[PDB]
Amino acid sequence: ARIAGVEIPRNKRVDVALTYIYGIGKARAKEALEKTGINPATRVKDLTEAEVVRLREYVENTWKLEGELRAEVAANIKRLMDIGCYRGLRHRRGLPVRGQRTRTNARTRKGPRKTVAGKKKAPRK
Amino acid sequence: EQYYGTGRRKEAVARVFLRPGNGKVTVNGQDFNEYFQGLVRAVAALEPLRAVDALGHFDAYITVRGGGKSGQIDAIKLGIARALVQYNPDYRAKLKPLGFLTRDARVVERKKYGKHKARRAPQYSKR
Amino acid sequence: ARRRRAEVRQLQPDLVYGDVLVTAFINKIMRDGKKNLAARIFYDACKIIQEKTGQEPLKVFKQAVENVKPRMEVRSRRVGGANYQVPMEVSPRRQQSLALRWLVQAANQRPERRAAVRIAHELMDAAEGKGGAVKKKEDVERMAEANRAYAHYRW
Amino acid sequence: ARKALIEKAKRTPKFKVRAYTRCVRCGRARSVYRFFGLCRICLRELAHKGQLPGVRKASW
Amino acid sequence: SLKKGVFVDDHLLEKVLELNAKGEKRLIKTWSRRSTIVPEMVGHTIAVYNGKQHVPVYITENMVGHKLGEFAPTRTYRG
Amino acid sequence: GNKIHPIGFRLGITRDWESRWYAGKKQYRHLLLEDQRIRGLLEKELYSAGLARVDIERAADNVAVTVHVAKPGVVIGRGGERIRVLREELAKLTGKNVALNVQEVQNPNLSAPLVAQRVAEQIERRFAVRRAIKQAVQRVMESGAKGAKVIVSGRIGGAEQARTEWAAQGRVPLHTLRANIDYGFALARTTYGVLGVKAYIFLGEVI
Amino acid sequence: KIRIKLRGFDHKTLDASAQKIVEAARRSGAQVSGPIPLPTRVRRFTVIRGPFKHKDSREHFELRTHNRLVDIINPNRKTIEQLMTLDLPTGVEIEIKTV
RNA sequence: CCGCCGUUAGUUGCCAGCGGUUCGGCCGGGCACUCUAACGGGACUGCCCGCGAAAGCGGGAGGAAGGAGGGGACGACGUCUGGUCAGCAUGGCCCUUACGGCCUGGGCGACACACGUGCUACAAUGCCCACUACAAAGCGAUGCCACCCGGCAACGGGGAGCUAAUCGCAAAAAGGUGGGCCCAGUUCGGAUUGGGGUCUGCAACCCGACCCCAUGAAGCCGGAAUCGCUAGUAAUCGCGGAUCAGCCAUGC
RNA sequence: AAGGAGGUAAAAAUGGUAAAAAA
Repeated sequence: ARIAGVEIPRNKRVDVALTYIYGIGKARAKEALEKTGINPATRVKDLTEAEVVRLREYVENTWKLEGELRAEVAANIKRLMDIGCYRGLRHRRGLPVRGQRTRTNARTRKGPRKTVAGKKKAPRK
Repeated sequence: EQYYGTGRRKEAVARVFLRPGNGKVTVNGQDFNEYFQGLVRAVAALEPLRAVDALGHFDAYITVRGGGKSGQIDAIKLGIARALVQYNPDYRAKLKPLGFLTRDARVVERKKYGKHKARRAPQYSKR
Repeated sequence: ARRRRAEVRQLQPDLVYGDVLVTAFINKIMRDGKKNLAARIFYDACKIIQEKTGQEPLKVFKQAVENVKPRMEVRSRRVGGANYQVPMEVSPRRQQSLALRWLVQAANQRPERRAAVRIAHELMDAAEGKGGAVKKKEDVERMAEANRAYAHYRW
Repeated sequence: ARKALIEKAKRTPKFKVRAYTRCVRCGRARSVYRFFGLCRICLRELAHKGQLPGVRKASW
Repeated sequence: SLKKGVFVDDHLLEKVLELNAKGEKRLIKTWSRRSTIVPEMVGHTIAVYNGKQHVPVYITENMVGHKLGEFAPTRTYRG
Repeated sequence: GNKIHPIGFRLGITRDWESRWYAGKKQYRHLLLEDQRIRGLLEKELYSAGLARVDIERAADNVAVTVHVAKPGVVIGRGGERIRVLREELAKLTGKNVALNVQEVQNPNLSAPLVAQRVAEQIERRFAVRRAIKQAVQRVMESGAKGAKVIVSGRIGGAEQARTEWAAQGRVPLHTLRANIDYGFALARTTYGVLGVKAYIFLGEVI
Repeated sequence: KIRIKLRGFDHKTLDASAQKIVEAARRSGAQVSGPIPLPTRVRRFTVIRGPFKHKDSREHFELRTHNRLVDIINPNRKTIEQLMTLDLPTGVEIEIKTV
């Protein structure tokens, strides 16, 4: 069922199938499920290929997916390195783009953690 | 003519009216079997009328509000129990050894300041 | 507590059949504050038992009770710079407590389809004797036997 | 400071969002119950002296 | 941020219309790093005020609808 | 050591506010303000003869300039001229309506605040604390109560180590409610700092 | 048809109002709606111990306004006359509304 | 303060009694019943059975209520040369066209770790969608906003009532009735991020929040050791408030 | 099993920290 970028979901609700695709959250799933026709509840495996092909026609036409999407974001990332806008400044650093915290919490937009030696403290007893 | 039960538990007023009949029992408008569907403790509150087998011969008008559904159920326990302990005080002396006289004491205590859920103390460090 | 001898306190005179142990087991089935659907689930299981077999639900229940009885459970003795790991004749209250709870978690331990299903199928094999809580029963019996040296080291 | 603080609040500058409470009988901007115009301890002291009306040593 | 409209210093626009009126010497030096780099600033040297010095930044276009001082790090040492 | 305000402990039925009027949610705060500034300006420029109750009755612009003092005659004026100016300073700084009150209670050693005030007066002018203060407690009990406890914190005679003295006589049940314990705290202040003069006075039960 | 709402601070004179009031209205007139108690209005304030950084360990304090109600049926001269002026709420005020 | 009962009381309530009902306690009226809030009554080992030299002890009874009935505010004499003059006072000390005031912005939100304490998760008692009912409390007049409409939404236009037990926040959620998912990093989990709006406010980059689409990481229940809790308590689930334009509130 | 007494066995991983002084 390689509709999208080598995307084959197989036997399940057509909506979950669609959901498994980049560029397609459940919203876009039911969106194509009201625009192309095809019934959500009915299983994607037992489909009929006419409705299928017109479906894949509506899908990639009106909107696009992973190939451009992420890459495009990496071009707006080229811009995030254009001068080093603080967004892309921090993106270059390897840290979150929001000016949130970085004292303690940073386990996603950075790696896990990379140990030092504590450097100890000031009297606490 | 009427058999009134003043019913209450954990703040939930079961205003109980009784007349004789068969099984027409309306809990605040709606039939019993919808106003408390799913709860197993529903039929449990049907213990007082069932402990005297005069369960049937009653057409009750039961206005029940406030508090909580299950608490409503227990409230109707106290209500039923109060309505019949009235109009034939024989059942009174024999129903106390079943407890169907005591109202309640199990009430959600004030959430205490300092601690979380009225008693749940906040975690301890020291180290 | 040190001043008292506490209490067990009578539980709930089973909301249906008419016996404490039923709503006791349901009590330990319960999802912390959600007795409702736990009791439900349990009775789904029970009626399914009654649609699978021809033996009474309360009967097979008592058979679970008996099939997992820790006649002698293992605790520990008093001796300062050590602890003698020592078994002892249990109280039927504690026996039953431990027991029914073990049945609970033996049902829980089965990676099955549904709650009522787990509880049910467990109750089947466990009342039979080919079960987890049963195995741990006979096992703790082995502990009280392999420690029959600690038969007069019981506190 | 502190002195020219009460001024800033007593004088009320330009835009709406530069304002901040003030314990007029103690002198603080934060945690001031804007019903008494009092901080927590200003409120407490007047409450205890027997100098706060309507109110009471709550004990529910 | 701004929803219907957009933020930028008015002294800015008014100064845009002068520096454009001649196309004069460089150096726009805002003591205000807030103000958005709104479309009509072309691509001139921006000596925005830090809190320290006047951080100068050659604006292009990949930044237009997004604040001026948004481009100075100010906070020194990183990771 | 604490001791939650026996005064604010008596709030129930053993003490009514030093201010009894109606206050609406809106104009409430402002009433508290106006009144507080009033009270305060009384306190100092109407210190003179020592007073306890600073009561106020109000409603719609009516103001009960109400005070319980230890002396009236030398705070009313040599010709009723002290009432004049003061009452009018009020009506000036409170452009509304004023009506004085110099209610006097015949006993000084009775009622704590002003005995605390006089005790603090003694040491403010450098007297020996422990002696004069203990015998002051004994003045209060010369009047006849069931308890009087005048503790005094702060720098005694200097010497840095500012402790607290222990002076008391008679039973003192401030755990009890129906007991009516008058309590007064006088602010002692030496050239070498600040001292605290607390005075407890026990009335009795069934009141 | 006369709706007099009581806004007081202390239930003492507030109910002491209520009583004498309803008398002298039954006096100079006729039927008086007995003093009906609106739920006493309370405000909540939850302060702490000391000025020093303590968060926990606290004391809470409550504002206690009281609200009541008195009505009658007839606007006789004498009723109005007496009960319009002969007041003494040194710490209570009310609201006259009609229906 | 909270459970039983009592007297008064009536725009919340009520047909409990009858009348009518655009069949709404809406239209008459009552106060018993819900209730709201002041003055009470009620429980003392007071009684019955047994024991203990007594205290006290077991059992049982009338009871809404048993032997301290559930919670609060109450916290001594006093220890700690504990803390806070950055709430406040107050001794001393220093500065004094500056270690003082205003303004602007930057900052206290930083990032190589460590730790406290929390939240939501890792799931089939579960997660999604639809449907029908019960909260106590506090809050609310340039506030509360019902309501119709605009927009996928945020939120906005027009526009009722209310200084309120009378109008509104308000949508409780757990429940339960009906279908999906079918042991997969899964329709689990929302972290990261980009793409757009709105609202706040002079103004939101560092630095707000809300909303729409997409990316959907880590995370498959956590060793050394350690928290809390004896009964409407544990857990679970929801809600109001204070400070607030807004809000970093998973805080209290 | 009361006390008190008379002889036999028990029981501390480790601890440095001062000082004119205040009444």
